[PDB]
Amino acid sequence: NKSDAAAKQIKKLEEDFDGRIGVFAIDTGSGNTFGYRSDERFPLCSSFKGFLAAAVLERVQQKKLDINQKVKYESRDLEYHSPITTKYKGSGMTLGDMASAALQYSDNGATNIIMERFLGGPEGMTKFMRSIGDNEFRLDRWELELNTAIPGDKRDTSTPKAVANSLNKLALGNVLNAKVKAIYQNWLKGNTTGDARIRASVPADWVVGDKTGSCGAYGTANDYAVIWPKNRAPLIVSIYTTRKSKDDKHSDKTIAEASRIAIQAID
Ligand SMILES: *[B@@]1([O])OC2=C(C([O])=O)[C]=[C][C]=C2[C][C]1[N]C(=O)[C][C]1[C][C][C]([N][C][C][N])[C][C]1
Repeated sequence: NKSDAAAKQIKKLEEDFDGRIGVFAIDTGSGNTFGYRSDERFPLCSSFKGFLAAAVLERVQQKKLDINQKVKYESRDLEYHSPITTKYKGSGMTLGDMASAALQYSDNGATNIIMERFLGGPEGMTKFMRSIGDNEFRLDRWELELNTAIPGDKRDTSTPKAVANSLNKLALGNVLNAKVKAIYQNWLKGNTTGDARIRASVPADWVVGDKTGSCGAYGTANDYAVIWPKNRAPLIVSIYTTRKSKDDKHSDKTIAEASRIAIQAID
């Protein structure tokens, strides 16, 4: 009835904003979990970029790639929302810097370049996720078409549970070795776009790594995080939202509140 009470709370919250909220949370110290609509499908939006970064680091680890190799794209027509890659179009970027821009700034050019050259496209991204035991994740399209968030569309979706389980494996588990993992954790911690989402649901002095998504259609937006409370094992939180009408705007406050409720549920 802790879990029952939190379910009712998320249900009211999703009704209050005429939308749908999916949650999965884990306390890695007790093993307690909480889920609401945790097996239902929600658009990934840019949230997959967090996993794209992990896939890059795994290639470096397999010695298929060098973290400091220069990636040049001087002639490319860069995607909308390429703030970092545009700045370095002239000089190029290291792969590592390009991967962390994709994560930390949600950079679309970084994303597509990496998928084109190193990861084997949406199909390759999906393969990477299957390789770590994630059978829900699917990436079907490239940026920016993957953000359409059409009601009923299963392209470019996962479930709140699969996302949480995967971030657990990547950030805290053993897919990456201890050196490579440390880099990945530092990339998540440095994320710039999540101040009003999961980070807003915990104390400022806790350490948080996260990746957001904002589709910009159908009120669809999300966030996942690893949270290190002071003197406590880490928490994993995965929050996904959609809303009913195309023109609806996402709700950062709803995401933060759902995180608060999920965190209470496992405590
Ligand atoms: B994406 O899903 O992630 C992303 C975020 C985020 O992660 O929350 C912020 C800014 C851009 C992006 C890129 C990806 N999304 C898009 O390309 C569409 C997005 C949605 C509408 C816009 N909102 C900014 C002010 N309204 C920005 C583009």
